[PDB]
Amino acid sequence: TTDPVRMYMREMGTVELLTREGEIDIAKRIEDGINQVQCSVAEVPKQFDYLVNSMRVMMDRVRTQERLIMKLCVEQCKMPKKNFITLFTGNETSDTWFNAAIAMNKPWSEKLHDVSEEVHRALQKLQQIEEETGLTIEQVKDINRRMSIGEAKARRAKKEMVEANLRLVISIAKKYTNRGLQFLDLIQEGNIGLMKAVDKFEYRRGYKFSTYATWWIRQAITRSIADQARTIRIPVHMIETINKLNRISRQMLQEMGREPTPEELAERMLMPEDKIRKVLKIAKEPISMETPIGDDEDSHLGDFIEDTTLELPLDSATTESLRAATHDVLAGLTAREAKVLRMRFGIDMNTDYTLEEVGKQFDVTRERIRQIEAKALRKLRHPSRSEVLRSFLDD
Amino acid sequence: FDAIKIALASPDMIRSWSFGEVKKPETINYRTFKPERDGLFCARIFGPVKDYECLCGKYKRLKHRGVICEKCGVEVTQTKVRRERMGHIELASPTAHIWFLKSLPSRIGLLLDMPLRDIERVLYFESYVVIEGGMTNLERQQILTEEQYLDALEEFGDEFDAKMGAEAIQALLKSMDLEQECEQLREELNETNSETKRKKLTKRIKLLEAFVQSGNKPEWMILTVLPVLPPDLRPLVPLDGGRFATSDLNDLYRRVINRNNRLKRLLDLAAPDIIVRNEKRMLQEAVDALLDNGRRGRAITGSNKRPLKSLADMIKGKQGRFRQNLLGKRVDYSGRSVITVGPYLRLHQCGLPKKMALELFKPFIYGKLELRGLATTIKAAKKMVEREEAVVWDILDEVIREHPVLLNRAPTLHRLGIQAFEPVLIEGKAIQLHPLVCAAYNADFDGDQMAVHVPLTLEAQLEARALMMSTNNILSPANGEPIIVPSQDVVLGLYYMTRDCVNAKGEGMVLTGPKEAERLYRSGLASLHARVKVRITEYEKDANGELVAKTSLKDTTVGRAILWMIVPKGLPYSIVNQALGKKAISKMLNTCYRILGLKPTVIFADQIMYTGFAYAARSGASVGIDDMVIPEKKHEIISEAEAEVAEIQEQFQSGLVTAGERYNKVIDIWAAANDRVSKAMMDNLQTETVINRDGQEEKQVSFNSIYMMADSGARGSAAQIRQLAGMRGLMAKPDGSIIETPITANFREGLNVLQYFISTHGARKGLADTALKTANSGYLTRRLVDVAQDLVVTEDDCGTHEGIMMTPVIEGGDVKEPLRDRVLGRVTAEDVLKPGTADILVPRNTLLHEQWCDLLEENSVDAVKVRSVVSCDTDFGVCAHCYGRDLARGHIINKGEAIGVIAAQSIGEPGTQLTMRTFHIGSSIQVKNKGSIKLSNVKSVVNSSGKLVITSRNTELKLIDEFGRTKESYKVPYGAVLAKGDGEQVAGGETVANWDPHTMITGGLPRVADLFEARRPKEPAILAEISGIVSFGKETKGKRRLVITPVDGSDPYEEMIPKWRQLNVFEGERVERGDVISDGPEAPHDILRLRGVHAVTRYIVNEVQDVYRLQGVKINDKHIEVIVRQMLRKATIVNAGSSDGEQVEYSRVKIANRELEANGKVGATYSRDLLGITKASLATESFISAASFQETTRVLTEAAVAGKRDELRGLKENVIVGRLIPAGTGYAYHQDRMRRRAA
Amino acid sequence: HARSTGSYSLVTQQPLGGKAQFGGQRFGEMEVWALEAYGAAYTLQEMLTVKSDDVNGRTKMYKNIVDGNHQMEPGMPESFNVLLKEIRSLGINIELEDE
DNA sequence: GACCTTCCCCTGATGGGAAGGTTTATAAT
DNA sequence: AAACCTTCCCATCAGGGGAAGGTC
Ligand SMILES: [Mg+2]
Ligand SMILES: [Zn+2]
Ligand SMILES: [Zn+2]
Repeated sequence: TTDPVRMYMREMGTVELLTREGEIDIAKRIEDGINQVQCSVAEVPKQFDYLVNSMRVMMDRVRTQERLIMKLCVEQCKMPKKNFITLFTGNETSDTWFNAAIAMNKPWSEKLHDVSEEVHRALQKLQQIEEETGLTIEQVKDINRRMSIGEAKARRAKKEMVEANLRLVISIAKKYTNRGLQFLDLIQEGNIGLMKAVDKFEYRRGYKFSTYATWWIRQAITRSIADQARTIRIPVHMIETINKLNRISRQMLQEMGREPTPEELAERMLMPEDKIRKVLKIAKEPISMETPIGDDEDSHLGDFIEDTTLELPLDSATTESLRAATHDVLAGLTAREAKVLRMRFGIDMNTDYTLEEVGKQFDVTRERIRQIEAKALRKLRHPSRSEVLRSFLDD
Repeated sequence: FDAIKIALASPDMIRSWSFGEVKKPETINYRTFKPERDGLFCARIFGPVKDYECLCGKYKRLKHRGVICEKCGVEVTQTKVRRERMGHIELASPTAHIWFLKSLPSRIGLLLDMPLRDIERVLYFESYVVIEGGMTNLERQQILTEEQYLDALEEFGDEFDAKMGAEAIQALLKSMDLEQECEQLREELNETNSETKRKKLTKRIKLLEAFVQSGNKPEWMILTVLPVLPPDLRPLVPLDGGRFATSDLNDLYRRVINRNNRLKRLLDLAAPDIIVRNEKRMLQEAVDALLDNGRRGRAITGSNKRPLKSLADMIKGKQGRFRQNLLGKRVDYSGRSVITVGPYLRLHQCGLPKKMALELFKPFIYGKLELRGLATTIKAAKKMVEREEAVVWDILDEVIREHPVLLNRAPTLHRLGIQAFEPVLIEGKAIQLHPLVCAAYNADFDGDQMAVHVPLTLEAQLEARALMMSTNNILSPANGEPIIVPSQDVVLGLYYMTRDCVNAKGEGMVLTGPKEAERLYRSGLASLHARVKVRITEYEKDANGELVAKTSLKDTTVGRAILWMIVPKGLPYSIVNQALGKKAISKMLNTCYRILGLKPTVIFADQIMYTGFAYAARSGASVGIDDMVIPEKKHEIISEAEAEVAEIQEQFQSGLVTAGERYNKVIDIWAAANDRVSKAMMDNLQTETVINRDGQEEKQVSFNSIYMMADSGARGSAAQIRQLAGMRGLMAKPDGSIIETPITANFREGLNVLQYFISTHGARKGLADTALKTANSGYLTRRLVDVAQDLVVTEDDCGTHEGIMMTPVIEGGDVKEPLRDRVLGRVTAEDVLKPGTADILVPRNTLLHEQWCDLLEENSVDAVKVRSVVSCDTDFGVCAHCYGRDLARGHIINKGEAIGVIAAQSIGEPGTQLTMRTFHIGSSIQVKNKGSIKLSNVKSVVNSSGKLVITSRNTELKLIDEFGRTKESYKVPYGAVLAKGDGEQVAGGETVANWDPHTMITGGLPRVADLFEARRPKEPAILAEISGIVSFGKETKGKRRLVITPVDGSDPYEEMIPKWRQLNVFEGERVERGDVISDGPEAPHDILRLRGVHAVTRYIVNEVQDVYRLQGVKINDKHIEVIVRQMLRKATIVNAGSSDGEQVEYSRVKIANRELEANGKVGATYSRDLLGITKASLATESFISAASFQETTRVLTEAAVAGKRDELRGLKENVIVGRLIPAGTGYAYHQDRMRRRAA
Repeated sequence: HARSTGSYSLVTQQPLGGKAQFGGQRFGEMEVWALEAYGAAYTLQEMLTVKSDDVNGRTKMYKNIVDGNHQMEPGMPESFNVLLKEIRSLGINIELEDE
């Protein structure tokens, strides 16, 4: 075989199933890791995660000063790494370890004096934490180390947990296969819900993990279908409404004999009737432009589609002729009227202007302009000046 | 622009095109239908849906264009920009490009000289791979599985990196140092022999150095960023009514986006491996299905078992882009309709319906109406032509006047499938076609349809008058014979006129002139067939080109005198004194053209038609049931043969004869009886009419209607008559090919059920063969045009005496085609001398028109060395001289005329008249014609009998007649019986050849396809490599051994042959190179290598001409020669010359080697390489041209890694971009334009 | 049936084959070869540039025709730009040089 | 002349609602 | 499929004001 679905179906066989002791003891390992974390918090998961991240932030703050002082005293001053670790281990609070390293009197010992100025203030940042967190710079590190160990325990146990029950995900996903969504998409969206179930399962309730994992995976597959199946995405609740309508119209088949009257579904369903026709008009799916056409020939639906945005040249020629005709006509009037018409309208100009807009730079404001236009249009209303343009209006 | 280039796409260059990143696989809203943010149709990434309008609607006009509204991030511009704006998707994990992996020459495969299978294994996340090992137990590249890698990390935590998946392949391509690796393979090719060391090395080095030349980087094989196609290229446009219509590209992109997003989510979500590896494989699958679907798994569209069409499928194939769109398009200003006869037309005009004329010439009519003040503006003229006002009709007459239109028959086999005519407005909806042109189109009035095209530009109107005009094309380009010739009723009327019968009214009387003959017939006094003799004045221009009229009285008929009035002035009236059927109405037309010229001949043919139609009309020329006269002897003949078979029946029932013996016996006797019956009815028909001469009986050629139709050539031939009035032979099955129970009945008596059922057997194979052949002939002619296009006449003269020796095809007893026909129209390679040596009949090189042909024909000459296209000193084209002359016009071929396309057409048009299968049926020599025995290349000796015997295998038997020409050619095997010898005088058939019996394709159209493809025969004959006595081998080990024995110097050559193959060569005899040690069918490669270019270019033409000679097809050898030239355009160097086993174009090897040989430097020796038409077409400088014709994916991939460049330098690539093709008028324009360029 | 100027296909600008009398006649590779056999460069170019593709050329030629001027300003066939976009939609980079 | 009540336009104030997200425990591979 | 809950966006309603109308 070649397809990757086979590379997955036969790969998951290497991980053995777990029941029933396996469930409980791997869950106990998970809880033991998280319980290692719980004691480390001493010195709903939503706030718990912020607490964890705050400890991590404190350790990052300390490590920043660590690496800064290290780059300053090793890269910028050439002191050996051992001479830094030996003198820095134990205090990590005061400046007592810097003056001693100066008194060492090795060649690098002089460059410490210059970085002493730059390290003193970095140390004040590091020391202040003690007055905030009520701990020494070493206890922070130790607590973080132990809690990271707890995380590692939880991680190994949870990966094993999901790997063991992977098969149930396929067992659930094979039921839904044909909904415009490929198979591996279904099994993966189900694995996501399987993980979400693992992280939110109490092994102490005594129930079998199968049920909870089943619920979560079923939800994670159905909702995922609603999300990613149709090319035009539809609100999640609308897919539920469509499925309900289809279920009712399916059940009423043997009742009405052939099919139900549309007004009935509004009765059987909770919704008034005027929305049902919209819900049915919405469900139309796109047709591939490669769909074969009549005579079962090579012609396809992507061929018979014209372009209607384009304007036929028969009309563009008329547009140009009207351009020229109005150009010759406006020149027949006066210069004042010509400018007024080419201003109120966008003729031969950047943009159209309003009444006060035109009156602004014409030295006589609104009403004057209103009197010119109505006059010029009157002067052009007359035949023997409107024939060539009158040929353009046909209704 | 002036060129096109193709290269790899770097990730940064990919982002360069993109104007935004696609994040969500959404298209439109589902209630507003607007383009969602970051969706495939996003107006922020690509552009607004509406022209000069913003999505939010805040910015609405041309007032402000360049601005990005802070509301929705849209810039108000032209909506058409959604056609040009690309996008990009940021792939979470690297993904390999399918083309660079699945293509036959896997790029990544032999780029790291890794195998394809192992790369595929690594990509599926089924194993690891090492990269940059340095000082490690393992190499820099290797494979290991899960357990192996498990305990491998503890060995060396650092300095040892082994990845898995696409990231691993990419990193292997990145840290790879191409120069370092390359700098080794060179030496690996030099020292070590054993071509296995030279199989892929000599190609891998090429790949490396070309990769470095292009400048692109190998890491780009793995796509970091995925480019997207503009939305208007894959529209979701609403299909009305209601339902939407999308592109499968959209579904593929949606899948890709979904999977990349899920991968990102899982990455942030911190999921274990198995899940993410499955997701990586899903993403790779989606990408590969989006690029080239079907190579792996053929993902399917929802709601269908139909696969969704991917990107690569929108380019390759007859359907798709290249063939279906760029090389051919639906065209405006065109129409279609049913054609019908109007004979009243001239040869240059055709009847065009007024309804079609109004629609086609609409813009011209609008403009003309607006010009003359008849319409205020364009809309008014539109409404006028819409209203069918009378005034417009005159206007139509004004605009159609002298405006040629192109008429096209649905199938276009050759260029004559399209010809221009002068429109003649007619009522009705039927198109009127000129009869004389029907032969060119191959179109009947049985319902065939034709299309029309209106030339727009002035240049096109001139090209439709000087080039494609109906009158400017009369004689075919494939052969000099005119394609415009009276077909059925014309020749029938003329044959009725020129016919003569004794005792006709007024026979023997005399008339003042032809006018009186007409006045005598039309008055009812004299008939039209009388043997009257009248006075006629014939014109002959002589002795200085000065016309001199000649007056005299001749032996003629009234009808021939009437027909003489149409003949132009310059003809001799000996052309009009005979039966005057079709076969020489043709020759009359040809002589009129090649004497008086084009202008007289056009009106001559028009008058021939005008008169023949009316005369055949007033002649009656009907057909009745009594016109088919069966022979009264037929009964007795049939009964005799029928009884004859009973003896054979008794013979087999006993065992005296076998089943096959008796079957052949019966079939032979029945065939002979059929001969007898047909002969009886023919003798009762041809001399049927007998009447009284001056009062006493005499028998003459008959006036029988059907027989007149047979004799004139207007319609059905003698084979039709034999079945019309006699037993219609015996039928043939699909195979078995002949049945013992013949058809006793003739069509007139009527068939009985059994015989009709037997006939349907042969009827089916006939009908079926035509239908499926239609499909394959197109393929053949298409390959032919593909291998020939860019070849154009580019030079005046090449200056080479090489040419080819033209000798008549004297096969067996007589000649199949004289030398005049194989030499006429071409140019001599060297001065032909009179048969008396050292003289001059023709100068060094000159075009041999009909006059030199006649001069040669008078003098005893069957030897003329003719310059040919195959051997020509021209580069990238052919010069007018060596090609020779040909056209509708009979002068030397012009310059810039694209001859390759017309040659492909000349070979493809007759391809539809061929057949799919042959199924042939059918010993001292007897010389026929009186002459002199002339032996050729024979060693002989005298023996006991005293006469002469042949000691050589090859021995030709020529005949030097009393004139000196050679009309006999016979081959005699080893040990013959020679009665005269070389240079003797034979009687009227003295037998000089005697020996013993023993001592001991399809073919057709498929055959033609095989010859042009240089396909190896089934059981090839092998050829000797050098002169010398042959030598045998060790023993039969597998096949056998054969040792070459050169005589003088280097004599190490050898070969191995199977003992199952019989041998023919002599053992202790000298045998030159290119000799048949083994009987069999020869291969083009072997002939070329062991005989030379001219020998093989003659073999190809002589063999491919036999299948066309079998069927009544005649084409000048010139087109086949140009095709053969295009085949052998490649060659391989031997000595590497001054600069770099390689294969290159012959012209380039010359431009590089001969110019340096002039420079006094070392010469480079090449070896002609013979390729088929499709294979020779596979190799072309232009990559666009190659990617258009075939194998788009592979060609484009290879040209991409090569970074190759295309300046288009040619025909197909020019039509692809819509430019003037470099030929004809395009040649005249390109010459001036290119002269000023690059200089 | 006959047609001077009708509608055009969306993705590739070519006159539609329908519907159905107003479809533009098909000019296949064989007809292009027929135009190539004769030396007819302007006929072929206007056949595959002004009459089918070249969204600008159609309008230009129509206006010129209605003005009594019979001259073509040929542009780039739209199908070729579509092909360039499609090829560029891969890891392939195809461009055009100076002018 | 003021006073009491009346008749129409901007800030936003919001109940309304569509689109979106998280749970669901028998066991269920 | 249901079940109760949060973010965002409507297109409309209580509230204010700037004056406006009508009269013992
Ligand atoms: Mg027909
Ligand atoms: Zn906006
Ligand atoms: Zn030449």
